[PDB]
Amino acid sequence: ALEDIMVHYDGTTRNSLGDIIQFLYGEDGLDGTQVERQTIDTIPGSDKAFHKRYYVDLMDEKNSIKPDVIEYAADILGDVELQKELNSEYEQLVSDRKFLREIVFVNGDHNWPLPVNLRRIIQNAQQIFHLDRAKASDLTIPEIIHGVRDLCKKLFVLRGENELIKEAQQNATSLFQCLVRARLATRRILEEFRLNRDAFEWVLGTIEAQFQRSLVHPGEMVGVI
Amino acid sequence: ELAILKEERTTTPYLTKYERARILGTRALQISMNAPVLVDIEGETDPLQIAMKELSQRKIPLVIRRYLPDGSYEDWGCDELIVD
Amino acid sequence: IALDIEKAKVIQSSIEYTTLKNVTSATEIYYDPDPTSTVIEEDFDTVEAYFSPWLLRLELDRARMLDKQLTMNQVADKISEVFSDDLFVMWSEDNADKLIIRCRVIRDEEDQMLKRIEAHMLDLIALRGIPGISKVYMVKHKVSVPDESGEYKNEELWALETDGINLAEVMAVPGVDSSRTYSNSFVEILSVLGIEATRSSLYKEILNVIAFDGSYVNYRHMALLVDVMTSRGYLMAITRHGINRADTGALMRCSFE
Amino acid sequence: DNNRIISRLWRSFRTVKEMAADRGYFISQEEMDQSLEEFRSKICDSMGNPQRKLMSFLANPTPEALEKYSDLGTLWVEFCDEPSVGIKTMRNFCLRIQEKNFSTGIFIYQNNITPSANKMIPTVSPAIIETFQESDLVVNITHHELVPKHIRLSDGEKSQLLQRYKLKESQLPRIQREDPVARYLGLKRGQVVKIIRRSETSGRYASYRICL
Repeated sequence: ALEDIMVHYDGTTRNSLGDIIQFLYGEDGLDGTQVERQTIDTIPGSDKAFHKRYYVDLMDEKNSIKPDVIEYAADILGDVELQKELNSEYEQLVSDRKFLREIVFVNGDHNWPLPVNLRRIIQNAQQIFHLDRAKASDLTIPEIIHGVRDLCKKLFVLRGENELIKEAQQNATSLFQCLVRARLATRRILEEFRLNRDAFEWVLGTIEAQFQRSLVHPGEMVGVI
Repeated sequence: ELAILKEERTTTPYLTKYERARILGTRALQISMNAPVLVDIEGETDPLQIAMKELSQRKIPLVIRRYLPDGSYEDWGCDELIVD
Repeated sequence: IALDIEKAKVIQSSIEYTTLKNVTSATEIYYDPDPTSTVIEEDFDTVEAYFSPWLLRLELDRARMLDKQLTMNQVADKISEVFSDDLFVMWSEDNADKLIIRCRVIRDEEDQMLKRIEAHMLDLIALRGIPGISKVYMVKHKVSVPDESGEYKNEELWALETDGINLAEVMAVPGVDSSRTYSNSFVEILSVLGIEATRSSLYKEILNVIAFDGSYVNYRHMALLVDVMTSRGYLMAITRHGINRADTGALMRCSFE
Repeated sequence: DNNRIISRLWRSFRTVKEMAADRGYFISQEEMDQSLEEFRSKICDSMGNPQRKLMSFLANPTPEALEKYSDLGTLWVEFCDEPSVGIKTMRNFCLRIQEKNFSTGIFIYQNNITPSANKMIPTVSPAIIETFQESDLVVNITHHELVPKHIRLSDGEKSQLLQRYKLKESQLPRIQREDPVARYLGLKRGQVVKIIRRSETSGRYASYRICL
């Protein structure tokens, strides 16, 4: 029954007659061997835990970043542009939480197969760059936000300037973007992981390369598999 | 008519496993059939090893013609496809 | 309803299919020379207070009569309305020791047609409930829903599991969440809901079969299978009756069967 | 039993109003949120007998639907008084549709419809008539959790999809004309619908189905 089904170079899944069975293989265009069980940290936990973990308030000293983990603790209190950027990031996180809880996973399950193990990448970067000794990070908040935003737009599955292609790309990479935004939060980077500029750049490059390497190769006989 | 312009190519710029295997086999067969080698040969005697060395340096003179389902094709040089 | 056991029990009783045969214990044919009275002394008081010499007598089971939560007025009205005024009916209250409801053919040798009428009463007469539903069971379902604080917590609700398939009629029943009713027969889902719902139900059934014993299969393979099965707008069986009917090449079709 | 019949009729009327609203026709907000008591007051008589003729109404497309779809006209919804549907009643309804220049018309019966009535349904050109069962309209299928949202594509959107995927009309996944979702949306041959679906591998997925 599934003998003559192949993944073509446009990302579609067609039979020998050319009839499209799926507009994208597995609705994500990923190989079956390149996914591991990862948890999306946005879905679980109470609202107070979510707010404590993700929200950053530069107007209040207590809710701001700890002064002993960043070298720019002087020129960070009372800023308006950084506060607006953090507010936009928090709104994006809240929208992702709403989309995950109310549409995709209504039962609250958070451990799902996703590509690119982010925890392994983070710990490999920590081991490589020797992030011990409680060194104050020289990584500014706008750098983190802009880097995450640029990385989320460079996870290419379908290439083209057509509006349908962009919509399909966004639909395919929505879940991975949610996972990446959950892991690469400003508070988590500055406090939990304690990365620097070199480590952050290495993590971004590794994530992009691994996502590019985790795609399904065209010409794969997916039907027989 | 059926050809696709270089600036309008939408396929992935990476070399797939099937494409890599086909190019390696074709290059090994051609080298075994006394074809000119674009890289230096130090100690290796296996034509497959020579083909792999050529692929690593991106010197294989072959072009992949990827066929779209409708019938149109895209021509990608082996020197412009990213090899992992 | 799911939080109240009494309302769930009421709706479960309403859903279940109950017929006359499901409560009738015995049937008799009697000869009654006088319409004003009767030979037996058990129903003599009944025929005296409530008032072709042939009569139909039905005896029921008390435990099964109370099991379905049915009264004599309900069944008497049902048997009266089902036959219009072509069969006189005399029904006794709960005061009678024998659960007797007599029937008399309307005058306008009658053994054969009377026996046919009795067989019709035994077989085709239905009191209440959705047809095709043999049994209904109450099941406690544990689901996870966020609380006021947002944390997911376990909640216990009451649902029904019904033998037999009747989708539209059960969905139309008041007090039933029509947006969540599900069937294990995806053919009925296609007949009632659609093709995308059919694909979802087919994937759910295949996943249940695969993962009952604990085995895990990646989602993409089952998704591809259910997309192939439901790609032409109708179910394509994995056999010679579904595969060989495609518009593929003759050489590849002949190689199968 | 009378209250049950009235409630089922009100639910069917609400479902028909929702279907008309989904097709792009303008339905007033007060009519959409009509309560059961108001329906029984304005339809049922003193004896409780429903008035099927009074439920028949008319609808017109919204300007947004007018610019989105250029093939939308007037809509007339009629409820049959008698349970059965003879050929004479269908001929009368077709004559009324022809004389009242209605682009489309929905006919709803109670028990069944005669095959001779279905014999002459392609003879109402250019108008289109659709037959519905009231008992099948008690529950809105589009509100089911297993049924995702279907949106009918315009001619330009269908064309753009065709050049985007380099497809033929027969190479798309197909949806039957008798599919209850297609009958709900009033799909015709050669029309493509876009379906937005939840996916456990990517969150959101988009599919397209062409009507048979």
